[PDB]
Amino acid sequence: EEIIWESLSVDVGSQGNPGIVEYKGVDTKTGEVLFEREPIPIGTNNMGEFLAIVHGLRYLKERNSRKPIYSDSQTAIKWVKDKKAKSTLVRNEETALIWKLVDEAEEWLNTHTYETPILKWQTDKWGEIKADYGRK
RNA sequence: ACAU
DNA sequence: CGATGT
Ligand SMILES: [Cl-]
Ligand SMILES: [Cl-]
Ligand SMILES: [Cl-]
Ligand SMILES: [Mg+2]
Ligand SMILES: [Mg+2]
Ligand SMILES: [Rb+]
Ligand SMILES: [Rb+]
Ligand SMILES: [Rb+]
Ligand SMILES: [Rb+]
Repeated sequence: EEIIWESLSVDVGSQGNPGIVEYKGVDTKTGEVLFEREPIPIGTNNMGEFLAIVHGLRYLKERNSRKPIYSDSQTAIKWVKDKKAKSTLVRNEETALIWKLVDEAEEWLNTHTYETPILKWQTDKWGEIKADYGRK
């Protein structure tokens, strides 16, 4: 109903899908960029959205912050809830890096606790998430 | 259908 | 127009 402004917003950006993948997290209230991942040569939109949420969890936990995370990705929210990224991307030499990071994000989820609410950014009502890359 |  | 996902 109402945006929770005291929150972290995350999003993926890509050049192609599958293609070059990156992600960032911003303060929802101000747009200040809080973290940005270096581009990964090949990955999918959903793998990137998943990594962005997990990185947000780790960021907030390290800073003892109870803020929720907003994501526009129904898929990535479910994958994080399940602690399992059900990606169709082939595992081969070209995709080794993205899959390493996805595997390591799952591993972190299975070995750590958090109470962070992971909320759906309601794009249809609120416009583009504040972490969007402005490429569409 | 919905979400990217 | 194409792709990734539930
Ligand atoms: Cl990552
Ligand atoms: Cl909340
Ligand atoms: Cl959701
Ligand atoms: Mg998104
Ligand atoms: Mg976006
Ligand atoms: Rb902590
Ligand atoms: Rb975009
Ligand atoms: Rb969107
Ligand atoms: Rb589809």
